[PDB]
Amino acid sequence: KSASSLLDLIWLETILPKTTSFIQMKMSIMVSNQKGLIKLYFLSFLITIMISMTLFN
Amino acid sequence: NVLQIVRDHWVHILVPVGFVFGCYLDRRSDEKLTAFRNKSLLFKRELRPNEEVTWK
Amino acid sequence: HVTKDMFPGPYPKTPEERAAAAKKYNMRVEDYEPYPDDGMGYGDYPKLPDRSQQERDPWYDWDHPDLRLNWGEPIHWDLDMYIRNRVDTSPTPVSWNTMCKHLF
Amino acid sequence: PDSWDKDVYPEPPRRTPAPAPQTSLPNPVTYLTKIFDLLVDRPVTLAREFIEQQHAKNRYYYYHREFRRVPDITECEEKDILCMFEAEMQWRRDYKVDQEIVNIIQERLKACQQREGESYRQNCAKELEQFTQVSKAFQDRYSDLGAHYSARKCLAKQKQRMLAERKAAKEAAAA
Amino acid sequence: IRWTYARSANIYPNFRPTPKTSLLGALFGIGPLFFWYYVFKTDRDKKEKLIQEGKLDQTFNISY
Amino acid sequence: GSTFVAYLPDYRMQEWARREAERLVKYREANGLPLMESNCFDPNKIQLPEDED
Amino acid sequence: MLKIIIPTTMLLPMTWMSKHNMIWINATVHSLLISLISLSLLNQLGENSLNFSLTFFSDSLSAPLLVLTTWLLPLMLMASQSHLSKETTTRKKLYITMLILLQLFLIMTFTATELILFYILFEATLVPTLIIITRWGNQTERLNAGLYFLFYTLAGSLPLLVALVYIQNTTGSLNFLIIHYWSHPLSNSWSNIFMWLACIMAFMVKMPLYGLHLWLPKAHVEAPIAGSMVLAAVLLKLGGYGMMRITTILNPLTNYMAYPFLMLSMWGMIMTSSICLRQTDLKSLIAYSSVSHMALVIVAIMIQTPWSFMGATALMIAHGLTSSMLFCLANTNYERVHSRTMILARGLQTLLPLMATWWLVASLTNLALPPSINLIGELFIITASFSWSNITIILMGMNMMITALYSLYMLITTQRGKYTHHINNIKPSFTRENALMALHILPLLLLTLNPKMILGPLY
Amino acid sequence: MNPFASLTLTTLTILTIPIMMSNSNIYKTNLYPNYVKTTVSYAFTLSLVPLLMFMHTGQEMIISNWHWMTLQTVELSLSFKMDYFSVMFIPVALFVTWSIMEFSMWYMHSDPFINRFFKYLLLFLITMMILVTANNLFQLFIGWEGVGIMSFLLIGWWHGRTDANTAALQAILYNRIGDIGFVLSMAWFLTHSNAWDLQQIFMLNNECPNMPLIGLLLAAAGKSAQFGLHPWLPSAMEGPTPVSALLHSSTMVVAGVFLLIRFYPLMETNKLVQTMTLCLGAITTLFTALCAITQNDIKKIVA
Amino acid sequence: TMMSGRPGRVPLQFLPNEARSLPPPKLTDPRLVYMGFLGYCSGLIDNAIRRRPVVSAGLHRQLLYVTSFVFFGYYLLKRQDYMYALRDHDMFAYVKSHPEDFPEKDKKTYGEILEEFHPVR
Ligand SMILES: CCCCCCCCCCCCCCCCCC(=O)OC[C@H](COP(=O)([O-])OCC(O)COP(=O)([O-])OC[C@@H](COC(=O)CCCCCCCCCCCCCCCCC)OC(=O)CCCCCCCCCCCCCCCCC)OC(=O)CCCCCCCCCCCCCCCCC
Ligand SMILES: CCCCCCCCCCCCCCCCC[C@@H](O)O[C@H](CO[C@H](O)CCCCCCCCCCCCCCC)COP(=O)(O)OCC[N+](C)(C)C
Ligand SMILES: CCCCCCCCCCCCCCCCC[C@@H](O)O[C@H](CO[C@H](O)CCCCCCCCCCCCCCC)COP(=O)(O)OCC[N+](C)(C)C
Ligand SMILES: CCCCCCCCCCCCCCCCC[C@@H](O)O[C@H](CO[C@H](O)CCCCCCCCCCCCCCC)COP(=O)(O)OCC[N+](C)(C)C
Ligand SMILES: CCCCCCCC/C=C\CCCCCCCC(=O)O[C@H](COC(=O)CCCCCCC/C=C/CCCCCCCC)COP(=O)(O)OCCN
Repeated sequence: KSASSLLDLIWLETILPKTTSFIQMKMSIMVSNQKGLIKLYFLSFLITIMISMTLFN
Repeated sequence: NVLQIVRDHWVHILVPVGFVFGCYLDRRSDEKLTAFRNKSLLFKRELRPNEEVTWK
Repeated sequence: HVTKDMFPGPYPKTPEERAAAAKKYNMRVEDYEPYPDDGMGYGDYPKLPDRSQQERDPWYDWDHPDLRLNWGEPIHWDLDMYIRNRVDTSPTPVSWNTMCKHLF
Repeated sequence: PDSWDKDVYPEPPRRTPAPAPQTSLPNPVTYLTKIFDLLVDRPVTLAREFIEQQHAKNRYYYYHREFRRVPDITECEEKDILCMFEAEMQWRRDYKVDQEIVNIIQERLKACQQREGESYRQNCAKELEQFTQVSKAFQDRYSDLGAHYSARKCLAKQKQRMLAERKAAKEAAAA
Repeated sequence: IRWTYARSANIYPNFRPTPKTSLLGALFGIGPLFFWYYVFKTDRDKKEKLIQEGKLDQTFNISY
Repeated sequence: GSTFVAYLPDYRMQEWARREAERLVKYREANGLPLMESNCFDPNKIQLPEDED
Repeated sequence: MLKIIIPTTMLLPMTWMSKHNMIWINATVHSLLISLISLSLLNQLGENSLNFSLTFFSDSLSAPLLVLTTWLLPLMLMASQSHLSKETTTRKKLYITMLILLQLFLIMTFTATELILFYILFEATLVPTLIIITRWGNQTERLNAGLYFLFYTLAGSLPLLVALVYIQNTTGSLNFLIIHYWSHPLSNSWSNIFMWLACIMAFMVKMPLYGLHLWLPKAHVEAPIAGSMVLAAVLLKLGGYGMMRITTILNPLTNYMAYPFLMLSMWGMIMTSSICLRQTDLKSLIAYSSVSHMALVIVAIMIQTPWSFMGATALMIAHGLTSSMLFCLANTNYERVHSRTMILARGLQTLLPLMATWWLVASLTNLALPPSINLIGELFIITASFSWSNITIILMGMNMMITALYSLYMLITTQRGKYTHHINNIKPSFTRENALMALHILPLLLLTLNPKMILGPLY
Repeated sequence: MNPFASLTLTTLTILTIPIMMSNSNIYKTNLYPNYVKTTVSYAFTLSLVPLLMFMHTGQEMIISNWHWMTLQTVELSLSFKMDYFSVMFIPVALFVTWSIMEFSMWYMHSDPFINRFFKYLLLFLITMMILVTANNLFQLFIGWEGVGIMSFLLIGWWHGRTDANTAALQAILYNRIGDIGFVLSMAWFLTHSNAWDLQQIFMLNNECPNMPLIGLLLAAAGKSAQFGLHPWLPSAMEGPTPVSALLHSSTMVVAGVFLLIRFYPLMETNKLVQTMTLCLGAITTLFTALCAITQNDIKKIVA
Repeated sequence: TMMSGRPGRVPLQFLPNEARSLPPPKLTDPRLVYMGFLGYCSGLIDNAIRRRPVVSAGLHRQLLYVTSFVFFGYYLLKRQDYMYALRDHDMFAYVKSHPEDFPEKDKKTYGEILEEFHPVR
């Protein structure tokens, strides 16, 4: 109940591998989900240019 | 029958030839680490009347 | 030769999937009872009575006479804990509380 | 036997009693040991004599290797690797020799305990004191270096111990 | 086959983070470690104090 | 291979170390020196730092 | 050192030029000859080491591992001969090529005078193992298993590389000899703490540590028999070798930093031994037993005493041989039954008596019966830990009891009782399998005659 | 010279020859049990001689013949102790085993694996002889575990019977509980007295502390089936009657007691451990007799 | 070590003239043998991709592969050795020309240096 199922099969699996898989999957979904509209990409580029001009100097 | 079994069993010489070549290469690498030969404070030794190097 | 539908699944919530799970494990819907739907990964598995394999009938012609099991019948979750080589729950001539108190 | 030194492994003179038969009944031990001698000891001795003459027909010798003394870790510069290598090798050899010395003293102690029989507590106090002193010295030398021990760690332990000793002596004198 | 699969490969997909499960996992997976750490740390602290004061009597202690 | 490993020459210097110890203890018992010294390195060649505290 | 490396390299052209029906014979014969050649490395000295050149050196810690690595290849070929019968000649040659590449990588890893070369080969061993697991595995989980076996390893090993190069920027060298001779104490600092963690966790993930052991049951259960043997016998010992080699620069920070890992290993040996008690899978049981034994070896290395190092060396060698034998026995059962479940094939002593004798000997040597080298390593580690702290004896006694319990449980469940009635395809054991078990077990009982050959450089 | 050592080692040596011949042709015939019985009888009549020498003179001896590994200042060697206990117990055990095998030739006449039965009996005898004559703790541990494994194999002789396997695993479990204390004692003696040899242990322990003697007491309680760990001895009656008569009645079970006899110079210098041993023995004997007076199985009563 | 701006450097010279004062690599250099082995592997892969007998399809093609690899490897090894020699020469000259930045450390024996001892317990 504890050594085999609770810790080995569930929690030790939940902490290192499953959390990593979940976080990476969520980040991949967030980053790769772009509708291909150059308007959004250009607005993001303008925001980045302004941020760098206001931050790195 | 010679010249017929050779074409089938010639692969068996590969490993022993590799072993001999490795021994030769080990001796060749040995030859390049003689900077302290007969110069150790523990084995400073006067050469024999017919001895050139303490070890090869 | 086992198909995907023959494997244990998630906890049953509706009577229809409860009957389907009972059919899967070769038991009556009335006799079927899953483990409580808690965090533990029991899922849809029958909760057979916690009786040991020692107290099963030794005169019945089982398919596995030493294990006292039949071929297609459902297997207890803790079968390897009750194998007649380990802890058994057979009734005793004296009550458990009485034995504990007397020995202590 | 000449195969080992009597001084390194001392033994008492081994006084033994004389047989004093108080009865005319003949004991089984003497007859049994005589028949054992005849049936076992003689053939073994003849085979050994044959083997010994065969060995004498072919005689050859081997020599105990001797090692020169080399400057130890105290006469080594901070980063001069050659002298540190030589000192480390010398220190390891000395460590092995000290291990063998402790082994010899322990063998003496065990032989005493078995030999003196029921009076080992009193007749083996000398060996007990010898082993106590040797063990104290060995423990002071090498007790807590641990794995990855080196001549430098041994020297550091000695320096720490002698600093403590010097401070204690100074305080006692200045008490 | 159903028994082995349910015992081995059907646990995590049916797992659900629950106060019972979280508490039991935390206890059974952390409590023993900290308990044994406290025990061993206390024992070694007492040993170190005794050896520092010199009243430990380590005669004949040569192999470690 | 087992016969080869069994008859390997003594490169670990076990018999050498034993004989060295026998000769050393024979010497030291004869002159009465107190067996093995506590100091691995002689103190006169060590230069301690003076505290002056 | 090249007298061993070059024949191993020549094993590849010979394998690829061999006739379609003579690959196994040639590979086995020449691997056995290479092992005979490698036996010469056992002649070590009480002095520094056997420094062959600037690149490769030997030691009495490296030599037993090298001998075991060379000896394992013929057994792997003999066990793989069975289930690769229906395979094309090209794919059989590719399998043998993977095995030969693994052996060459291990041989070059164990000598490795320098730490970056050691890291390069220590990671180079990953690729052939991953290919073997994910290509010639039977079930659909093998791919998943491979992913685990990869990423865990890299998760520990990429930081190590960083630490390594950092050290070479400060010390100026990564040579083992210069590192040992010029070692300086580590100040108790946060930077030094994280350097310690980076140096240590890469090897602790490969033992594996109790918290990081999840990949091992997957990789062992899913890999083919040769993969299981090479994983349990040699690949687990790479972490122990790395820790033994790298703890020299970590002192005195090891005293404080070792406590979490000591607690994890001392409790995880109990946890995994208890896990072995309730297991429906033979391979999973053997894998968890391996985890327990390597937890004990971790404790030995962390305590860092001469007796600890000797016992750890002996235990790594003994566990390698014993675990390989156990996996071979389970594979022989599986090739007949095709299920890999302990409870299904029962009463096998009545049908295969000699195989039952092999099972009994393997279980006895896994149970650490004296005077086996398993017991020698176990006892040396226990004595060193008792000197470390007298309360460890409770945990070690518990571990010994549970180990005996689950070993005899595995023996009794499969060999004793009444045979399964419906299972009728159990043929008599072949000469190949019996010879495999004999070649596994005879070296153990020969090594118990000369224990000093496997007791490491601190003997 | 002094045939004591030669005779004492020859008895144990010739106890092993049938095990060597177990792979020969005689093992495949029906003359093997008689071969083993005759070997045991000859060993007994050969070991009767050192007993006579000791009775005449009081001769005692230590034979450290083969040198095993040496770990720094610790030297391990194959060493035999031939004191009064060994030279007295060896003939008695050999005589009992001879009677047991003669009875076995009639009791197990219908057993298909009777040669293996006699091989097992001889292996147990060899392990017990190793246990009794051991001069250091490692050899004593070797015999300790050998007799336990042999009892495990002989209790589950009828491996098709579930209860026999259960009893064998029960015996292994309780004996491992004892082995915990055995290993504790070994580790303490190595760490503090720097030896597993008996002479150094006796010499360096004028006032033995509590822990090693408590470990020895735990091991003895485990192997002799005292009250804490008693049930395995009655449960071991699942084996064949010769096994119960030889191992679990008169030879193997005394081993733990024999262990405490080996360390009596150290037991006499501690009063708490002596009191614990006395109390354990008293409660064990009372409880076991109380259980016995109401049993119906004859073998259980004798156990 | 940015030696692109090193004084007196001809722009597109692969091997300068001063590089001729260095010993050329031996024709049995292990790196040259590795380059030839790379060429042989390229030949084998070329035979495999085109679906030809891998070992014995084109001997002239494999010979050309090995020869070209050996040629380029020899010249590359020459350039590498020259570049490392330049680095060492510059480092030694800079050390010689800046004595105040690289003082001679006083030789101190281990007998007079106090190192802290940490017991292993
Ligand atoms: C560590 C350093 C030391 C070792 C160095 C390692 C690298 C060295 C070699 C590098 C590559 C060069 C050659 C590879 C070309 C590929 C050709 C091929 O496939 O082989 C077929 C060919 C035989 O087949 P065939 O009858 O000609 O026609 C069949 C078709 O070719 C094809 O038949 P098929 O299409 O019907 O069969 C299909 C099969 C065919 O697919 C393949 O076999 C592909 C070939 C492997 C990929 C090559 C990758 C490039 C190199 C990377 C090496 C990585 C090493 C690092 C470690 C990580 C491992 C990945 O594919 C599959 O089965 C699909 C699944 C495959 C399983 C997963 C794939 C894993 C592949 C990884 C292999 C890496 C090691 C390769 C070793 C050599 C293999 C030939 O093999 C050979 O005969 C050539 C082998 C070498 C010739 C030796 C001659 C020298 C002996 C005489 C002189 C003595 C020397 C000493 C002098 C002094 C003595 C007196
Ligand atoms: C079938 C039933 C039995 C029939 C057979 C009856 C005969 C029984 C006899 C067999 C065992 C009984 C014990 C008898 C022991 C005698 C042999 C022993 O004394 O020799 C040992 C020798 O054995 C070897 O040391 C151990 C064997 C080598 C182990 C290497 C394994 C082989 C390599 C294969 C690959 C390895 C794979 C594992 C990787 C590590 C100890 O030697 P040692 O006291 O020291 O000194 C030897 C003499 N000197 C002084 C000149 C040096
Ligand atoms: C998942 C399965 C296991 C994986 C591996 C686990 C093993 C790794 C655990 C690392 C060991 C501990 C790390 C640091 C130990 C230092 C000692 C410290 O803990 O004790 C006190 C430190 O106090 C506090 O602990 C400060 C740190 C608090 C923040 C750390 C987070 C605590 C829990 C996080 C654990 C999560 C680990 C996994 C991360 C993914 C001492 O006080 P102080 O004298 O002042 O500091 C001494 C050190 N100095 C001198 C360098 C300054
Ligand atoms: C990825 C594997 C490497 C493959 C490389 C391509 C192989 C085919 C190339 C065929 C010959 C190319 C050599 C060009 C002939 C003359 C070059 C010469 O005129 O240029 C000099 C320069 O020589 C070339 O740059 C060197 C080319 C050598 C490339 C090989 C290095 C590979 C790295 C290690 C991997 C091992 C690969 C081995 C197998 C090929 C002068 O440069 P300079 O005007 O002053 O400064 C510009 C460069 N700066 C700004 C960076 C300083
Ligand atoms: C099995 C998966 C586990 C993954 C392994 C995790 C453990 C490894 C530690 C995390 C990465 C650290 C790498 C450090 C590389 C060594 C270099 C070094 O130590 O030098 C230090 C560098 O120290 C650092 O920079 C450490 C910063 C760490 C940043 C990344 C943190 C990653 C997450 C850490 C949390 C987890 C901690 C415990 C992990 C245990 C494993 C679960 C000094 O830097 P300087 O500035 O040059 O010195 C001058 C000033 N004194």
